[PDB]
Amino acid sequence: QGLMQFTLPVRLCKEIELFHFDIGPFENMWPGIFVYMVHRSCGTSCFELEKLCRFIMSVKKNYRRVPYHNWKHAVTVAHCMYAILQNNHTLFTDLERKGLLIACLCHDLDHRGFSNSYLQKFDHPLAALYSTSTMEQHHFSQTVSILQLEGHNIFSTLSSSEYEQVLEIIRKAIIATDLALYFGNRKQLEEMYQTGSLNLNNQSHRDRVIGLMMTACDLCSVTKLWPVTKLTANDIYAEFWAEGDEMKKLGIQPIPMMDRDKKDEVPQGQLGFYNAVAIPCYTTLTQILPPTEPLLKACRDNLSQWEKVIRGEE
Ligand SMILES: c1ccc2c(Cn3nnc4c(N5CCCCC5)ncnc43)cccc2c1
Ligand SMILES: [Mg+2]
Ligand SMILES: [Zn+2]
Repeated sequence: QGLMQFTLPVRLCKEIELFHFDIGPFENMWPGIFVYMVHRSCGTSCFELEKLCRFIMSVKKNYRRVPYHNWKHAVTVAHCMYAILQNNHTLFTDLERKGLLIACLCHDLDHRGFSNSYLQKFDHPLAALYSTSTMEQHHFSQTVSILQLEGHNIFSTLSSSEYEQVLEIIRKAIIATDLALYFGNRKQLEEMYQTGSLNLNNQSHRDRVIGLMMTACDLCSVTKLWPVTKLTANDIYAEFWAEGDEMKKLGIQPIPMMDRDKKDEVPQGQLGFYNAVAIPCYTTLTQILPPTEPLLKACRDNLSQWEKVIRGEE
């Protein structure tokens, strides 16, 4: 029917509302977690259940078994968007609620565990098709593909216009997950906020703010309980070191972040990353959207955990 509420066990029903929720090690629970979130974030109405499930499963099929950029990441990034949307209920459009959780689930579709840099140095065909934001244009493209499979059009109820608006929100959202673009995006959002020019009625300004949300969900492994934060950092380094290995195979010394012989330098690299990227992201995000403050506090706690690791205090 449409009298078919999804529900979660008590500890999950309560903790899922919190920014620092971990979706856990039971792969088979993640789909239902996503639907739960769509239904609460959007409504039981916004998507035909049978179509949703078929889409979610095809998206899952199209994530690979890489250590980090995998289906678990997909659903983790959707959950942080869910927490932001639920703490800023009245700021977002009907179309924005629909399209943003879907953008997040799709945002790393068919990722191979290599940076856009590697694609470019290897001379991968995707580098020729898409010169900038290489994987990000691929992920958008794979999303549109899965939307076009029979029985997969979860947007079928929208008007011709709604449809192009929602697919334009997803495309920008997914493009924004390219961290090379984050720096300029946040610097402009910072000056807009501080000269008071920021105006959520300017589509151009919304666009930037959704981009920043996108970066903030994407990095949300820096906002978890220390033991999640630490064990997730291992997964991302396993991709970085394999890429370092492949750079070496093309005859290129990798940066030390990616050199698995320079493992000692992880803790100081996380510091640099928290200082250069994460802290500034969640800072500007908290200024624009005050109820997202717990992501900043959690990030700062984790920074301080990484300083303890350097000081040999663990
Ligand atoms: C720009 C890009 C990377 C930089 C790095 C590399 N670095 N380290 N961690 C990450 C990362 N995750 C988020 C997920 C969990 C752990 C951190 N996502 C992307 N790049 C990362 C170090 C210093 C400055 C940087 C500037
Ligand atoms: Mg990505
Ligand atoms: Zn991602």
